[PDB]
Amino acid sequence: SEFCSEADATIVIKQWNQIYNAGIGAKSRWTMGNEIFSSLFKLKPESEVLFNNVNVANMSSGAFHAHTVRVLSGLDMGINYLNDAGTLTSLTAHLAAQHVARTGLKAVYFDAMGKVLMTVLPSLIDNFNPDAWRNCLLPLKNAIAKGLP
Amino acid sequence: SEFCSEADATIVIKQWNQIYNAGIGAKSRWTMGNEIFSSLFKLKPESEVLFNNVNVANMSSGAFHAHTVRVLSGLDMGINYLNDAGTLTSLTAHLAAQHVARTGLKAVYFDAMGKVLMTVLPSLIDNFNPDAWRNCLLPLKNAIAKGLP
Amino acid sequence: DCNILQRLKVKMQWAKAYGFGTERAKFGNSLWTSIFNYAPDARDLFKSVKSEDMRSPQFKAHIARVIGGLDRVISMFDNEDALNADLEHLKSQHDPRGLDALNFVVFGKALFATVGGQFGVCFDLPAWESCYKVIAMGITGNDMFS
Amino acid sequence: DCNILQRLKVKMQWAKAYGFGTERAKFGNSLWTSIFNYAPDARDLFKSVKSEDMRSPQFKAHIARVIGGLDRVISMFDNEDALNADLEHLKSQHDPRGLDALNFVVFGKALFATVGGQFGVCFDLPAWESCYKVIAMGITGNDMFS
Amino acid sequence: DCNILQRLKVKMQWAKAYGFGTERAKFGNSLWTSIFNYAPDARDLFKSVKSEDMRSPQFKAHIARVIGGLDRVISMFDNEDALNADLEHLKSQHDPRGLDALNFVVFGKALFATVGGQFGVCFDLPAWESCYKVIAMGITGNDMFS
Amino acid sequence: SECGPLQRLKVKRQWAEAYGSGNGREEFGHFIWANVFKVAPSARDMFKRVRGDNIYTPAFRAHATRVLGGLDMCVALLDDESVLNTQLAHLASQHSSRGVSAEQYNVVEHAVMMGVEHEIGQNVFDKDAWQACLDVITSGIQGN
Amino acid sequence: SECGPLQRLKVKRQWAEAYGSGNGREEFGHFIWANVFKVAPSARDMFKRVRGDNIYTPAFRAHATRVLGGLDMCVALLDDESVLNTQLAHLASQHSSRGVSAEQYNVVEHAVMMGVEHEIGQNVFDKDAWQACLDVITSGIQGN
Amino acid sequence: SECGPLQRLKVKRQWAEAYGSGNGREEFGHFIWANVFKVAPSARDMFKRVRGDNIYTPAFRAHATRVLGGLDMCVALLDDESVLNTQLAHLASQHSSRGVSAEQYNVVEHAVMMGVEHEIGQNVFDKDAWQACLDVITSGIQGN
Amino acid sequence: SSNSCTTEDRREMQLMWANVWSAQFTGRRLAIAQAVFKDLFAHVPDAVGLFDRVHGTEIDSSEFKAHCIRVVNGLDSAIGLLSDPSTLNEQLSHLATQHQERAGVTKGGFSAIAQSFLRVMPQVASCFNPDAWSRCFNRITNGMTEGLAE
Amino acid sequence: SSNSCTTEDRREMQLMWANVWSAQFTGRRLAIAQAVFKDLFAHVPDAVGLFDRVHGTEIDSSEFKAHCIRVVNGLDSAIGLLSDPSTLNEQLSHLATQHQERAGVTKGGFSAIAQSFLRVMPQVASCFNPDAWSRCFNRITNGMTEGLAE
Ligand SMILES: *[C@@H]1O[C@H](CO[C@@H]2O[C@@H](C)[C@@H](O)[C@@H](O)[C@@H]2O)[C@@H](O[C@@H]2O[C@H](CO)[C@@H](O[C@H]3O[C@H](CO[C@H]4O[C@H](CO)[C@@H](O)[C@H](O)[C@@H]4O)[C@@H](O)[C@H](O[C@H]4O[C@H](CO)[C@@H](O)[C@H](O)[C@@H]4O)[C@@H]3O)[C@H](O)[C@H]2NC(C)=O)[C@H](O)[C@H]1NC(C)=O
Ligand SMILES: *[C@@H]1O[C@H](CO[C@@H]2O[C@@H](C)[C@@H](O)[C@@H](O)[C@@H]2O)[C@@H](O[C@@H]2O[C@H](CO)[C@@H](O[C@H]3O[C@H](CO[C@H]4O[C@H](CO)[C@@H](O)[C@H](O)[C@@H]4O)[C@@H](O)[C@H](O[C@H]4O[C@H](CO)[C@@H](O)[C@H](O)[C@@H]4O)[C@@H]3O)[C@H](O)[C@H]2NC(C)=O)[C@H](O)[C@H]1NC(C)=O
Ligand code: HEM
Ligand code: HEM
Ligand code: HEM
Ligand code: HEM
Ligand code: HEM
Ligand code: HEM
Ligand code: HEM
Ligand code: HEM
Ligand code: HEM
Ligand code: HEM
Ligand SMILES: [Ca+2]
Ligand SMILES: [Ca+2]
Ligand SMILES: [Ca+2]
Repeated sequence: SEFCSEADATIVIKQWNQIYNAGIGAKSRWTMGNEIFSSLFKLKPESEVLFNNVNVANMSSGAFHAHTVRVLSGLDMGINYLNDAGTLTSLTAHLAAQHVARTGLKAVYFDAMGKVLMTVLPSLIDNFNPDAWRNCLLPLKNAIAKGLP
Repeated sequence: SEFCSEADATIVIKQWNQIYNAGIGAKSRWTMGNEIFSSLFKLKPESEVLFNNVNVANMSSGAFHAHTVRVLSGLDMGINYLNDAGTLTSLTAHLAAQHVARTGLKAVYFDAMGKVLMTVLPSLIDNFNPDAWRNCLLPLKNAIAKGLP
Repeated sequence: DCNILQRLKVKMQWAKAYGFGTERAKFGNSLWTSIFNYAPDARDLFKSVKSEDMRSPQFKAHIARVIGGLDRVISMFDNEDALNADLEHLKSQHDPRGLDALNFVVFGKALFATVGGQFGVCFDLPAWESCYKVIAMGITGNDMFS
Repeated sequence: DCNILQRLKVKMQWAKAYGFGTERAKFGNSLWTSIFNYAPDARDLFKSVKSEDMRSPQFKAHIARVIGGLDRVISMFDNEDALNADLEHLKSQHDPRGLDALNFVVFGKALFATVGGQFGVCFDLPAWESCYKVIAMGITGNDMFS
Repeated sequence: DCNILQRLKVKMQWAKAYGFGTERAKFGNSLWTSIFNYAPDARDLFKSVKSEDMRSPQFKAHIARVIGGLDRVISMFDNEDALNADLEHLKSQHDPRGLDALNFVVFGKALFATVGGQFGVCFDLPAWESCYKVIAMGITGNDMFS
Repeated sequence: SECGPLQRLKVKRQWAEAYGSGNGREEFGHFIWANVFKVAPSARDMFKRVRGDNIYTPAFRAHATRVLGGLDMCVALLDDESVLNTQLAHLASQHSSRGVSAEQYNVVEHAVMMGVEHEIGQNVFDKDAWQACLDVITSGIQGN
Repeated sequence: SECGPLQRLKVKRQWAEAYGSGNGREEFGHFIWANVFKVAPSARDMFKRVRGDNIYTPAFRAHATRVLGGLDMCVALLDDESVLNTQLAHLASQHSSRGVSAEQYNVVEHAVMMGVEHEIGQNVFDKDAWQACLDVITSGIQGN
Repeated sequence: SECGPLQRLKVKRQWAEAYGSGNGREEFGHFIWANVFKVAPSARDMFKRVRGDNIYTPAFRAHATRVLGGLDMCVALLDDESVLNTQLAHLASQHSSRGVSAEQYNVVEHAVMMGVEHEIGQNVFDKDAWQACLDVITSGIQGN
Repeated sequence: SSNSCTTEDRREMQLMWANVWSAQFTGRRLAIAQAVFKDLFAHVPDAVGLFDRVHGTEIDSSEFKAHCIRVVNGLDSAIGLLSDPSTLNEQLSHLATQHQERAGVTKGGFSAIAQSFLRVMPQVASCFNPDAWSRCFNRITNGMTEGLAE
Repeated sequence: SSNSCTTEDRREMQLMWANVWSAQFTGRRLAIAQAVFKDLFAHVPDAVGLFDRVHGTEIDSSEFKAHCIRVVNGLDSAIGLLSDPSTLNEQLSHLATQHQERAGVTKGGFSAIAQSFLRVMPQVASCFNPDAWSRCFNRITNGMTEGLAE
């Protein structure tokens, strides 16, 4: 239902657009995908096994890259729809139905993904704002990972 | 009748408002009262005796403080009414009737008060303007002290 | 009541609403137009300062003197000693005028309506009512402001 | 007091300050933020309407209901019969809540500060104080508003 | 065709026309209003996502999902491997829907008209037509986009 | 010259004005220390625990916030010797074990002044008053 | 600390932003060198052929344009070690005969940083990232 | 290089522009001396009679007004050697008893230049012309 | 609702605060500082002892004053840091460890001095917003009581 | 009226002056400088002697010129200081003592060179305001003739 105040979503959507958009060379996307997962894994390696189909065996495979991109692409759609609770609520329900109807996904894993992002992004974004993001990002996590044991 | 040009009264009324207004802690008012009189006296000690009722014996008395405040409060009303010659002329006539109907008050005393203020204020006000003040303050003095031997 | 917390407050709200320069003359004219409309009669008590016409420099100067005083008084709300010394000094100046303390009640409502209408919705009516009872009791002495 | 002249007046000043549409919700939020700051405690008396958060639709609806009532009551100031019939109807709704009449005094100051701060300097504080004592006496009954 | 030069180009024109924040939702609503006007029938293919009303959060979310996808796909135009991996991943998601490849042609014209009408006269229609045939062939597989 | 009564008032204000209220503060700080460590890079060896190597990091800005936050406490009291000393004192027992040279309590003094002038403008800045009273605050942390 | 993958992206941008596109460039340059020659006027003896005596002349601005133009080439490649080294190298064989002290490759590093911070603002400038990656570019011109 | 005819015209203007007309003057001055005494705090011992300790006081600003006021007189004459020398001279007999080192007539030269550039912008400032002609004015006060 | 301290809440608290608390008004500070603690103590008696090294029993002692001002000036630094959260975190945890080396200091201690503020502010600061203020006063203390017993 | 040099008078004089007197125009200065003294002398004959160390008899002497420009450039410095009176006072008295160590220099000397300006300005400067100018030319000389005989 309710995610983050408007001025918040604003700070988040701006910083995010600074480092994530279709105008960015595939070379950076890759670097972000890896960074984010090579950090997720070092936090919860027990989760690395969930990415078989996407060839997690090799994180440098056109197969796995596409997966990190569609993950980050989904997190792209949420941040950019923060100002529309209506649609955002549905978009995050739809994402839960999937991450849940999938086996072995523990909610604590997302929490791991949260801390990863919180730590990773500030290395890419100028004057990254931890608070605005926390108020906007947390609702997203819990909304997406609503049902994960 | 005529005191100081408008742009003048302006410079004076602004600087004055910077260091004198009801929002200022009683702690500063006191410091100004003393400063102004401890400087008036060192210039004309023969005038110190005029402040008996107000307990000049002790310059740190709730009795004397109130007096410096109503003096500075009267000089507050003049500076803030500089743009209205009409009322200001009457306000200064009223103040003369009093300082005169009072015994022992010599005009040279006010001149002393003038030099005191001119010297004291620039220690409180930023970029204090001696000229604008002189053009506005002198008329006030002479207008108030009109009749003092 | 009128503890120091509210005293420091009434000082800020006042200093703000009262303004400086022309603001002052204007604020005072509204306060007195409020007084003479709250109590038409109250006006005749000021014939000596040309209260026949509120725009006459005689009366504008009176306004300047009074709320000019109100300003100083309120400015000392944080120094009991001085505040009381000068609040007393006024009692003696006003005692002989033989003034019905009821007008001091009107000056209260006039004052409130003007500061509140100038300062905006966040006007602290209670704090103001209390700390003004202090000024009235100090001037009038009537146990009406207790 | 609160003669018809002031009743017709308080109606105009009110209707003006209260506004319509969003204005109403906004005016009410300021009045209640005034009440809970004048008397922090007064807040716990509204737990049933989610007074934990003033922005919750539960409480915004309460504000809508009350000053919504204040509006109707004041709207009848010129019809003793109706005014009293409905002023009575409220007494019965409020009697069982067992409410200290002292808050009704705060609601008075809150109300004043908000109408006055919204309507501007020409706020008639006296007329308002009087005609509100009528509403309080009609609701609370306490001889505190006599 | 659709050599890397045009791929880097279609990326810039897109990123620009698509915008961020509210821009995205708005751009998508125009693209889909274009699709359902180019081919009224195409609409009934989306009953499951409340295509009865385009403003319903159900459908706004669908728009968010699709052109949200279009965004990611185009974002990889410069990485054959990833682009193909994910372009394949979509084919499997769309294959079972048993969709006439003719709509993918409409999605092409809808897309063009919206990016071009949003990006201004310098829209590269050719570059866009070519590099989109790549996405269609990757999704539909129909030799209609060869 | 001397940090008299008048000079303490004009300083309280000029500071409060330049110390801002929470907007241009991160800049105030950064401006002072990026002057301290330029006139005395040697000094950064004392802020080893608060990343004195890079005055851009949070950890350090948090430090400068702590420092300038204290400078305030003091200026805020230049008009109350009693509660003032009681703080300058409570501060002396905190910078003893840190082995700070009085020469350093003078490089920071200047930096602060270069920043307050920077914020409020030279046209109005009052040095003799800022040099005077600032000294008083340092000759109190030094235990006198 | 280390010029990792993340740090190279944030640097590519911050630079591109501060290096402008051809407007505030003549100012970017002038700001860096008017810092280099202030912290090391000694250095100007190497730019004798490009009028290092007056950094206001065209001849010299053309030089600085050539230098900063190169710094770009490199930053532009911090995300491509292969073609990157191949340039840092092609640059090493060019500054050998010029007898440049590694101490100097560090005074220019700082100047560049004082200018990029100057252009994009301290509030966002990332030193540990700029100090890290800049080093990598110089420890390549020095032939390593 | 040489303070030719052309260079004297471009200097007359650039100065007049930066010396303003009575508004940003108090700032012009303050900017020059707050550079002189930073590169040579030693020098302030000569302006003891005009409060060289605090360049913020009236007494001193009045001094700087007197100095820069003179610099004008001269620049105003770079296009009249006759009446020019006659002033540079009348100035030489005034700075003799003051024991000024020619090294100092060069630290002020630079400060002035750092200020004129500051006022009118580096993008247009002409050093070889400002360095050239300024020298001529000092090598006249030094009696040549 | 969410209860999060939003950017708007921040701008508002920062403003309301800025007016009432500044080096401009010595005395404005003291008055508020004491008021707060004086409100805590009369609500949490066995709390005076926690401040013995600073004469918690003598509200007017030149020592406790210098204290009161320090604590509130601590809040000031924080409120001003709501504008730069990265820094405010480093600063709120340095304050966390620093409040752990003290005894009887509990998450419940703050919750009291929190009611302390909610009843004191509205008396000196005009245009006080209990809801917004609270969401951000809490945002600050949750970073202080990080490592602490209830 | 008051005769005081008001802030408006200042902005006006400063402006009118600025256009006619600047390092931009060498020659614009000389022309004015000489004009003034040349007007004084022919009105106050036994005044040339006061300027002997500077060839007061030879109006074109490269020495008197360098003089004329110095005196007027002195006025310039002052006029520009009308913007910062605190400084202008320190500067007008340093000029006062400095004009006392000279002989036959009188308050009446200035009053002449004052008429000197009032008849010269209006010929080169457009939009001259004798009244405003005068109120401020006087404001300046009253600080110069501080210690002087009529
Ligand atoms: C992680 O998985 C990747 C799998 O690679 C990715 O996924 C695959 C399914 C493909 O779609 C790839 O496109 C994609 O990168 C493993 O790394 C890849 O392994 C291939 C080997 O097949 C690397 O390719 C190198 O070799 C090709 C072809 O080399 C042959 O042909 C050339 C003529 O073009 C001859 O000169 C050679 O002698 C040889 O016979 C070649 O294009 C590249 O080599 C050239 O270019 C280099 C410059 O980068 C030069 O240094 C060489 O001297 C030469 O000129 C390729 O290096 C392919 O690059 C990698 N991909 C990556 C990311 O490097 C990877 O091993 C696995 N991880 C592990 C170790 O478990
Ligand atoms: C100039 O005149 C003033 C007159 O004082 C002023 O005018 C009067 C009419 C009153 O209205 C005063 O409020 C006003 O200040 C002379 O100075 C004042 O003199 C009084 C003495 O009566 C000073 O008061 C001190 O003492 C009081 C009460 O002390 C007694 O009670 C306390 C318990 O509260 C006991 O602990 C004591 O043992 C004693 O029996 C007390 O409140 C203060 O002392 C405490 O606080 C101090 C901190 O500031 C500590 O240092 C002490 O240890 C103690 O705890 C007062 O200091 C009153 O302060 C002054 N006023 C001023 C400005 O200081 C003044 O002497 C005269 N000038 C001369 C010398 O000619
Ligand atoms: C908030 C952050 C996250 C977002 C936005 C996100 C988004 C997505 C999306 C869009 C998909 C693709 C669904 C499709 O194929 O259509 C996906 C798949 C998946 N996600 Fe996430 N995800 C997030 C976090 C996680 C976490 C923390 C885990 C667990 C460790 C996870 C595990 C998976 C798995 C196992 C798949 C299926 C991969 C496959 O098809 O082979 N995700 N996610
Ligand atoms: C221009 C500056 C001055 C202003 C604005 C001023 C104002 C006032 C005011 C408002 C009062 C109070 C009248 C009342 O009680 O209602 C007053 C009283 C008085 N003033 Fe002044 N005054 C000034 C200068 C002076 C000077 C220079 C002296 C002489 C040395 C002086 C001596 C007095 C005396 C003796 C009283 C009566 C005190 C008493 O009631 O015990 N004033 N002045
Ligand atoms: C707290 C509020 C009030 C303050 C601060 C105040 C202040 C003053 C002052 C300073 C003066 C003149 C002093 C002088 O002549 O130098 C004055 C005069 C006077 N006041 Fe008040 N006053 C207040 C309320 C009232 C009220 C409520 C009335 C009653 C209707 C009143 C009636 C008068 C009268 C009749 C005079 C004499 C005017 C004259 O003829 O000069 N005042 N007041
Ligand atoms: C004259 C001013 C007031 C008016 C017109 C008014 C009107 C109303 C109305 C219309 C309702 C609800 C009727 C319904 O449920 O349909 C109500 C409820 C209530 N009022 Fe008032 N009221 C006033 C003052 C007060 C005051 C001063 C208090 C005391 C703190 C108060 C406390 C309450 C409470 C506790 C409820 C019950 C809320 C609930 O749980 O639903 N009211 N009031
Ligand atoms: C290249 C352009 C297109 C892209 C990138 C795209 C992408 C997607 C995605 C990402 C989904 C949903 C994935 C999920 O449930 O998580 C989807 C669903 C769907 N798409 Fe597309 N699509 C495209 C074109 C089309 C076209 C032309 C049609 C045909 C009319 C179509 C029909 C559908 C349908 C019917 C669904 C299922 C919706 C539902 O019930 O959830 N798509 N598409
Ligand atoms: C203007 C006067 C100064 C004030 C008000 C001041 C205030 C403070 C405060 C409040 C702290 C940290 C308290 C805590 O949270 O534990 C501190 C720490 C420190 N100060 Fe100062 N200080 C001043 C001058 C200096 C100077 C001149 C130096 C020396 C170069 C210095 C060096 C330090 C160091 C090394 C620390 C410890 C930082 C840490 O905990 O890692 N201070 N100062
Ligand atoms: C940031 C790293 C540096 C880069 C990318 C760089 C790049 C360049 C380039 C591209 C040229 C001229 C090529 C040509 O057109 O022939 C050049 C010339 C030169 N560089 Fe550097 N340089 C760097 C650092 C330095 C340093 C630290 C010094 C030493 C103080 C230096 C001294 C010189 C000299 C003396 C020249 C010759 C200028 C001339 O041709 O007259 N460079 N540099
Ligand atoms: C740019 C060339 C310079 C010009 C045009 C110049 C001009 C002047 C003038 C007009 C005076 C005061 C005349 C008076 O009113 O009696 C003066 C005084 C002085 N000058 Fe210079 N000056 C120059 C350079 C310097 C330098 C480089 C120094 C040395 C650091 C210096 C040191 C002094 C001192 C110590 C005084 C005396 C101040 C006093 O009277 O207290 N001047 N200069
Ligand atoms: C969130 C609001 C609070 C802030 C901003 C705050 C801030 C501070 C600061 C700045 C100090 C002194 C640091 C130094 O000496 O350098 C301090 C000390 C202290 N605080 Fe707090 N504090 C807060 C809440 C509390 C609470 C709720 C308690 C609990 C009872 C508490 C107990 C203490 C104690 C016992 C000390 C040590 C006092 C001493 O040195 O004698 N604080 N606090
Ligand atoms: C208010 C307008 C005047 C200004 C601004 C002014 C300014 C000056 C200046 C700047 C100097 C030279 C200082 C130096 O050598 O460093 C000077 C010198 C002198 N002035 Fe004036 N002056 C004014 C009016 C007068 C008047 C009315 C007389 C009277 C007859 C006068 C007589 C002199 C003399 C005799 C000298 C010395 C000339 C010499 O060195 O040979 N001045 N004046
Ligand atoms: Ca010192
Ligand atoms: Ca290095
Ligand atoms: Ca030279």
